[PDB]
Amino acid sequence: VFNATRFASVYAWNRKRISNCVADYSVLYNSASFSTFKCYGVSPTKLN
Amino acid sequence: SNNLDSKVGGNYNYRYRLFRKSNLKPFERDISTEIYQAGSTPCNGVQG
Repeated sequence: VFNATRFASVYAWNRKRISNCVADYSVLYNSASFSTFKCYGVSPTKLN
Repeated sequence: SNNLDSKVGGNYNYRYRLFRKSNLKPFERDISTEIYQAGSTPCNGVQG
């Protein structure tokens, strides 16, 4: 998602509804593929 | 006691533990001030 080639414009900012699957945010947090990562109200470990 | 204990803007003689990493057992007094860590960011014994 954040590594995708192109994004929608800000005024046009796109919201993709995703549901019914499994995802691991602890690897994405430890992947070091991001410049800035911050959570509000839910820790990245609690997400899994 | 609001007519008594309440002092100006605040009373600092009464303090409480707002956050804790685990649950405190009954009839136990824990004065540990150790910084509470909500997320995965290491606290290193300081706020952040």
